[PDB]
Amino acid sequence: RSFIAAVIAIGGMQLLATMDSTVAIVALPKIQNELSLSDAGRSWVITAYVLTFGGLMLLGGRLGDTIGRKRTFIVGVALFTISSVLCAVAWDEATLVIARLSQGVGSAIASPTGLALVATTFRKGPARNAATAVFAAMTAIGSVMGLVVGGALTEVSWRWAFLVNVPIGLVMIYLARTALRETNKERMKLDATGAILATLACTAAVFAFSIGPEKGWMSGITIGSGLVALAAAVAFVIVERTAENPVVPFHLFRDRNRLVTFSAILLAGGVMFSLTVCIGLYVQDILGYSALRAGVGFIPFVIAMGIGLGVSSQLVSRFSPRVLTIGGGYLLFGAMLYGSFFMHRGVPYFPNLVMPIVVGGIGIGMAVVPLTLSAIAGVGFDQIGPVSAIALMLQSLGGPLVLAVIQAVITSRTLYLGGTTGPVKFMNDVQLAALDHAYTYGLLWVAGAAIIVGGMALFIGYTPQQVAHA
Amino acid sequence: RSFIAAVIAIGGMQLLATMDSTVAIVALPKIQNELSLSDAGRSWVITAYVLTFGGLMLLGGRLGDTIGRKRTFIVGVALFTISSVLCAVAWDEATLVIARLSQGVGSAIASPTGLALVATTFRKGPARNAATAVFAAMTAIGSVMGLVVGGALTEVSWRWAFLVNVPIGLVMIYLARTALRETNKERMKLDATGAILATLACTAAVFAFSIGPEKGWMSGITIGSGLVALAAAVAFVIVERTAENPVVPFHLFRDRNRLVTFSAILLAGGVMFSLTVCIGLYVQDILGYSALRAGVGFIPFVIAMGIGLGVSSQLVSRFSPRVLTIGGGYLLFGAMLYGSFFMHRGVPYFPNLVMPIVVGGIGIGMAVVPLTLSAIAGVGFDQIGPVSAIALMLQSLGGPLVLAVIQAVITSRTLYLGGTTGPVKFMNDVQLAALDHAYTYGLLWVAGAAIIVGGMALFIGYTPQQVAHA
Ligand SMILES: CCCCCCCCCCCCCCCCCC(=O)OC[C@H](COP(=O)(O)OC[C@H](O)CO)OC(=O)CCCCCCCCCCCCCCC
Ligand SMILES: CCCCCCCCCCCCCCCCCC(=O)OC[C@H](COP(=O)(O)OC[C@H](O)CO)OC(=O)CCCCCCCCCCCCCCC
Ligand SMILES: CC(C)CCC[C@@H](C)[C@H]1CC[C@H]2[C@@H]3CC=C4C[C@@H](OC(=O)CCC(=O)O)CC[C@]4(C)[C@H]3CC[C@]12C
Ligand SMILES: CC(C)CCC[C@@H](C)[C@H]1CC[C@H]2[C@@H]3CC=C4C[C@@H](OC(=O)CCC(=O)O)CC[C@]4(C)[C@H]3CC[C@]12C
Repeated sequence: RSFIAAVIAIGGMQLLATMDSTVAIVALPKIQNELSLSDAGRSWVITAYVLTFGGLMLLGGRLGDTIGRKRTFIVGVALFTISSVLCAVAWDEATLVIARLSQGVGSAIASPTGLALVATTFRKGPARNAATAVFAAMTAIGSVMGLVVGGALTEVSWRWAFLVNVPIGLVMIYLARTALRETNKERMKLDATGAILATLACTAAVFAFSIGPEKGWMSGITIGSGLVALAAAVAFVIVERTAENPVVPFHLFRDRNRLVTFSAILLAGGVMFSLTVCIGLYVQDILGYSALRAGVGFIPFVIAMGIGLGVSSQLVSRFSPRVLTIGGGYLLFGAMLYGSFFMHRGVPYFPNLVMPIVVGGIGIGMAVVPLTLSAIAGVGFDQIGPVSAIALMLQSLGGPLVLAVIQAVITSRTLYLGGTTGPVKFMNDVQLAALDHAYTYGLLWVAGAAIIVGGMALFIGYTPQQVAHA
Repeated sequence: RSFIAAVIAIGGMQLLATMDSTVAIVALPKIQNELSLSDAGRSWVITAYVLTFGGLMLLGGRLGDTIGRKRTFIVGVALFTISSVLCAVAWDEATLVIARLSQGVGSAIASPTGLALVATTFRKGPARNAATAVFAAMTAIGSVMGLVVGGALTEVSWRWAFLVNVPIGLVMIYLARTALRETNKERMKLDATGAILATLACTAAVFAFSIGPEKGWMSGITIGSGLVALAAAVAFVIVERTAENPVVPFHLFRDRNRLVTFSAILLAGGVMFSLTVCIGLYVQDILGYSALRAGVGFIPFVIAMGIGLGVSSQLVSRFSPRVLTIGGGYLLFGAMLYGSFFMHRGVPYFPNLVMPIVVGGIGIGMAVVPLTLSAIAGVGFDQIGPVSAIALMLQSLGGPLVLAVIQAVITSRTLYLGGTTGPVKFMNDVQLAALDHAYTYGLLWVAGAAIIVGGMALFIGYTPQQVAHA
């Protein structure tokens, strides 16, 4: 009961953060009809959460060293929970944007602390391997459950969708309070100048990329804000040389296999993210499943995901992370090839759509556990904070970049086969077929990106003694 | 009875040529101890067969049009059978070289004609699908049976190994005489200037490539002969513009998928050849099975490959050659990866060495049949000759090129890990472990080359209606 309560509590913010984003996307069309925030306001509710979430993420890495990881985890979750109630009673667009900003601040604090608590709470060995599986397990549970909740009670009101976080957030605070322990160690003074410039450098960049498409890539505020991001980054690196308790220990990233590992998670996160966004759109638009049915149809992915995670936790103590990552992805690679050839519109569910999802889930489950363990290997307690924060930022940063490339490819080929850009409800059924074939073509591009992750994963070179088996 | 006799006869030259090369390699050390031909003559017996086999191969493609494909097939096999007898009674090195030169001429005349007999003898449909499987099936039978025969009857005398072809060559000539019919079509005038220049260019290129390492890549005769190869190649292309019944119809290779299909077989042949050469050396050297035991241990490969060929012949009428080539090699890609991680010295036979061979054999069998049917698709009867000759030449040319790259990578990592260049019998057992891991490393490079074949195979685009299903 004690070990079970601890692993569930540590992975709580992965459940909440992934579930909230999926619900917010689902309920966007109605928030127009009620608030009338217009097409401009459509993207501010999304970008507001991402503006502070990425900006303050590297500040939240070092906030557990100077104050405490258990306190930091609880405070971040509590602020996230409170902000969800305020977002559910937003009067107009203005109230909603402040609400989404505060959720990003709370998530920026608790997300890095959750992955740091995995390394510092469970000693290397079977304990850390079981905890790693649960931490990655609940990220998929929240994603699928966000569809089901986002598709089930959407029909009544979008305000009840943001209140579902409140019961869940309260349970994670209670579990973390009575299951986690405060470490009795002296605090480290926070790096003021290093922490400030990192927030300014990151926040300005996120703002510039988000507003760029709205005003154009050469509007003047797009590259004008990029100038501030560049100037802040240059000043951050210079002061970082003579920094005490540094925010980003550049020296810890050398020519060894830490860069290879951290290069994989950035590009792997892009493949995982773009595969999730494209598949959801295809099932909703082409196959006409709807939000509720799509969420219930992805339940087998979670069960398949769990089987891969559970098997990998046992095998990680006998096989190096190199073979397990390759072995798991080989199953995933076959699943995407099958879908790229035999996934037209109107196919049945059980034979065609279930098996590739089940096979792909086991492959992903096998590869995530070795990669997470090697990302937190050979670090310690005085540098686990920033290293865990860097891991989550690269995973999230690689999402939008790879997906941006993929979506451009899908759009281009839809016009090539003969099609239109715009809402799917006004297509001629000859223009809908072109969109279908475009999505499967873009799945080959995702396969090419996955292959590059594999060759870069051949250079890891960690033994099962270092990542696990201690 | 008439059908089985016809398919066996057409593939007879594939069994003989593949069997002869394997037997010739096995018996080279003993030919040294008897004839005392020195190391220089050791390689001349091999190059003599290839010098005329590759030099005259393109000539034989158009020889069946002006003489007849049945008469051309009997003449080539007959000359091959006679020369094997002359090779078995060679008293000095001169007699052996002229004997090996004659065998290449016989193989050059019959090898292109055998593949052209597949397209002309059997109508497009299930009959041609079954004939193609048998044609590919007994190319593999000769290789494994060459090990068994060469490794068995070479503790008595190496001369007897060359007489084993005589019974087989006689049987194929009888079957071809009583099972094939001579087409009644008017003969075509041979392209005199085009044929002589094509022969001179191909022989000179082989000569310079073979003699280069002996005399050095800049000896004076190496690049001296390469000068003649370039001059003959240029003149061949110019005169082919105004050539009637061209030896190489360049216009038949446009931007369509004929180039993609013919580029796949070039590099696919290289992957197959280097995979066969390296696996044989590893089994004999690292594992120490010997030639006889190695041949008996590769019997499951032929059985496994027969299943792949038999299954693929049925499926080729419903699925395009694109998916079958990708589907078959996906099994082969996994087999190479498993052998690249769990294949050290001292492992048993049935658990570790049998299964990857069986899985790889089925994958190879699945992809061979679709590639062969698309290489002889949509040509006719007045150009099937030269097109079949080009298909075999690219397959044979790709072997040495890819294997040269692989063997260079093997040698470099042997020295890097700590190793010695020389015979394997003078090794320290610490120098022998380095050679073990060099071979396992090179298997990753063969898998990387296979991936390139796959992406290049995604551009084929043939439908099952064209290659088969008639
Ligand atoms: C990385 C290491 C970490 C180290 C660094 C430390 C970080 C630790 C974190 C670990 C957690 C990672 C994995 C978590 C998984 C999350 C994804 C998820 O659980 O979500 C499921 C998704 C639903 O997405 P949603 O719909 O909710 O959101 C989209 C909106 O709807 C649209 O805006 O779908 C799926 O089940 C994906 C199935 C993939 C299987 C293989 C593909 C087979 C091909 C079939 C043909 C398809 C047609 C072609 C189409 C092209
Ligand atoms: C292409 C389309 C055509 C269109 C154009 C028209 C042309 C039509 C032709 C069709 C015929 C093609 C295929 C025929 C197959 C021939 C090969 C064969 O039948 O021969 C078997 C070979 C024995 O070779 P030999 O010994 O005789 O000769 C070597 C000397 O001994 C050395 O000098 O072995 C094998 O069974 C290969 C097994 C591969 C399985 C996959 C790999 C698994 C990895 C396991 C770990 C291994 C250790 C690592 C090691 C690195
Ligand atoms: C459907 C028919 C016409 C088959 C033709 C397929 C080609 C049009 C596609 C198939 C796979 C594609 C490749 C798949 C993956 C990549 C990886 C891609 O690399 C990245 O994904 C980097 C993106 C990033 O890192 O941000 C560059 C293009 C390339 C080679 C693509 C080039 C074009 C290819 C060969
Ligand atoms: C202990 C460390 C050094 C091992 C890490 C593995 C890498 C050193 C190897 C693994 C496979 C290799 C790749 C395997 C295959 C190829 C194909 C090769 O493509 C070919 O053109 C070869 C075949 C041909 O010549 O036709 C180019 C290099 C590359 C990408 C190799 C580059 C180096 C890689 C990634």
